[PDB]
Amino acid sequence: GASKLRAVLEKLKLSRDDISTAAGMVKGVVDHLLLRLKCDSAFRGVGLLNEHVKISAPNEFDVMFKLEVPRIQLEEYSNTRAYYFVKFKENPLSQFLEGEILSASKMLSKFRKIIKEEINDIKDTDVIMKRKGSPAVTLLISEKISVDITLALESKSSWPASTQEGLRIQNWLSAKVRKQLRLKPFYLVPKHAEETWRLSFSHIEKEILNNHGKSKTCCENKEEKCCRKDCLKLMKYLLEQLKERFKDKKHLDKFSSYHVKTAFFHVCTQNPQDSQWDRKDLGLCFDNCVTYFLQCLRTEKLENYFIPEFNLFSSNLIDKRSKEFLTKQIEYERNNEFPVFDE
Ligand SMILES: Cn1ccc(-c2ccc(Cl)c(CNc3nc4[nH]c(Cc5ccccc5)cc(=O)n4n3)c2)n1
Ligand SMILES: [Zn+2]
Repeated sequence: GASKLRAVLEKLKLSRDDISTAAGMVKGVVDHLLLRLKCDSAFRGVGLLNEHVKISAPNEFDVMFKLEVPRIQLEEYSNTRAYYFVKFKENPLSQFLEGEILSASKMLSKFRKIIKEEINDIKDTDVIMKRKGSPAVTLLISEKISVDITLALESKSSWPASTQEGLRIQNWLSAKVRKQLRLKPFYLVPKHAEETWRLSFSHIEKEILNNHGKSKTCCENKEEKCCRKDCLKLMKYLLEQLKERFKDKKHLDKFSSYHVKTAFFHVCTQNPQDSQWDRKDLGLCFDNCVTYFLQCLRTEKLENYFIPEFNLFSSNLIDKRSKEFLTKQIEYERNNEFPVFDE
């Protein structure tokens, strides 16, 4: 229970601090790519959004480039609630226009082109490009260190209608904090469902996790140490280890860490009191996460945290057979003190 889990977490800490010069190298490579991209006309206002994608793989990094687009006209695609076309009312991005719709594909292509020419331009460190919508471009710094650069439109207008009932943090973080978060911009990233774009709130997880308690002083002193971050880390690591166990099969290909995050923040809404995440109760709180996740698999309901009407576990998205397979795997694990945490 709690002791075994804390040992898993200390192991993860020793793994992650594998000389964190990888962070400095990716910082440099990204600062160079941005330095070149801001020269081109189609990419004048590009920037960093603010970052690890895997806990078991401290060499796999993830970075997002924002590109502000004012006076943007969003058109929902076929009742999806999640995908949109980008339109306009001269234009800097006139190069990517196809009719009135803004082509993700043309945009991504000029992006990749600029980045390929500039990685060849750097004759100091070894950087290789691989092409496979999101992630947009994946790069390899010198060996084993991989960086996934994504491109996003940024809109500083109010969030689209589909998110109205979403971000249900009022009982936990507060109504005040929900309102101030919704005043932050929102993002769009290429993703096929068609030149459809998809809503993106990757900047909100950081905001919530850095200020995560109902008490403003949570995790700021000895008496108020909670285990929320640790439970999220263990849920990410649980899914990652199961996916590694079946990497040669497709059984789990359709589950991702964002299913884990969605379920975790639902449990945070369910369990708003800091008293329900006491550090001492790690084993219990984690069990709370697992059970909830299991319940979502069995009921085939996992609402997206921002667009509640979009079901991430809909039968039209993930197979019932995959959902039962992961159900059985997770249940075995919880019944056996999670041996998968051991490689
Ligand atoms: C990566 N993928 C692949 C498909 C989608 C996707 C599918 C449907 C919708 Cl409706 C959306 C809407 N957009 C969206 N949903 C999330 N969920 C979190 C996870 C999270 C939850 C709660 C608090 C913080 C973070 C991260 C994130 O960045 N987003 N972005 C995104 N996403
Ligand atoms: Zn805390």
